[PDB]
Amino acid sequence: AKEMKPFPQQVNYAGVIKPNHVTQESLNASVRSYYDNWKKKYLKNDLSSLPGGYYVKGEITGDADGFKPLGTSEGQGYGMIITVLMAGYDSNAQKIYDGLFKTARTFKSSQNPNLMGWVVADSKKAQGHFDSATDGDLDIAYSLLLAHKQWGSNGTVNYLKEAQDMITKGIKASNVTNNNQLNLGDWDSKSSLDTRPSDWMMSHLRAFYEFTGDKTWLTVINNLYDVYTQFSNKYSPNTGLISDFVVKNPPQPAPKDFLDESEYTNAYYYNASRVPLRIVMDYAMYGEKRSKVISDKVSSWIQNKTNGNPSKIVDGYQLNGSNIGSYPTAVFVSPFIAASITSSNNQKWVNSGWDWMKNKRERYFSDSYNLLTMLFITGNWWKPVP
Repeated sequence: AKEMKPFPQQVNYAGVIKPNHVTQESLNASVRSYYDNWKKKYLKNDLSSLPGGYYVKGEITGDADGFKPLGTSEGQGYGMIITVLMAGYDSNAQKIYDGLFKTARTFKSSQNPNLMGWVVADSKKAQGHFDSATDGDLDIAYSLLLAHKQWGSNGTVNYLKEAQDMITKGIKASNVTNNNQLNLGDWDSKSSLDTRPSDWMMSHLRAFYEFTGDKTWLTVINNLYDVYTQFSNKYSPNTGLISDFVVKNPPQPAPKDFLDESEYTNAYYYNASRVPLRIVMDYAMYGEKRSKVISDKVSSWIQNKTNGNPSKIVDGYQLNGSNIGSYPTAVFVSPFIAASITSSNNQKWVNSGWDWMKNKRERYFSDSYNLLTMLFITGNWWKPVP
């Protein structure tokens, strides 16, 4: 109710193309439909330890210090952005969003209280028990800026103030490093050189700058672009890809089994699969030329690699382009499609990719990121401006 940016905003960002063999109404309809399916399967509000609290059902993870993980802050972030964007279509959007925010603040980090602990577990003891994960807080904080522009901050929750506190007292204080990179979480060092590229949400950082006036975010953006290029020119000169995790300076791929996540932490794997969308959005929304450069390189490589067939994309690649994965999943495919929207000569590829993703349902991770990608490439992810 009282949406100032009701769905569908269907914006047309300069220099970018959208799938064009279907109408905008068809694009919007595909998104509405995907959302209803996503919401029904993943949006939850059954926490005995937190009535009125919402979260996004993640995959059956391992033992989280004895607790049973139901979701993560990263899922919380995806859900919160999705929810605010669908406001206008989903009449219960603000109620759901405030419920997601309730969970995010109740399950605050055990280190920096202005951030969210990365695990959602149905227990009072788990509330304020876990430390943070940088990407979760980045999406959550960003969602608060969207909420502010969507409903204003005069109601029950002061979206803008909450955003500013989270951005400055949380993310900047604990995650922005001394050499202006982004560390892995509030448990990580202020001088840490360990970083996760999928955390380089350039377009999010632009908004942070615009809503706080803190130039710190601009210097972080510029440094990260420098780091990306320095990294790629040496380790991915023919693909433009980046690894799940990056370490040291000059930046280099993290070793295998980094943080015990997987043996491919040194390559373009599940964490990195999200990077193409995070980067391209900066060019689309703010016209950053460095974003278009990085996007076109990756886009052209993947197109040639699959001979223009998105169904040939696999879930994982070595930095030199050699296959690691074996099948097409949305978290990998969709971002590759989004990274292709800055060049009009990729229209057919964008059309084929859209057809592949629009109704692709599989699991929490791919589905959630696919919806975010779909929202963006259809012009329904508008940008918050003061």
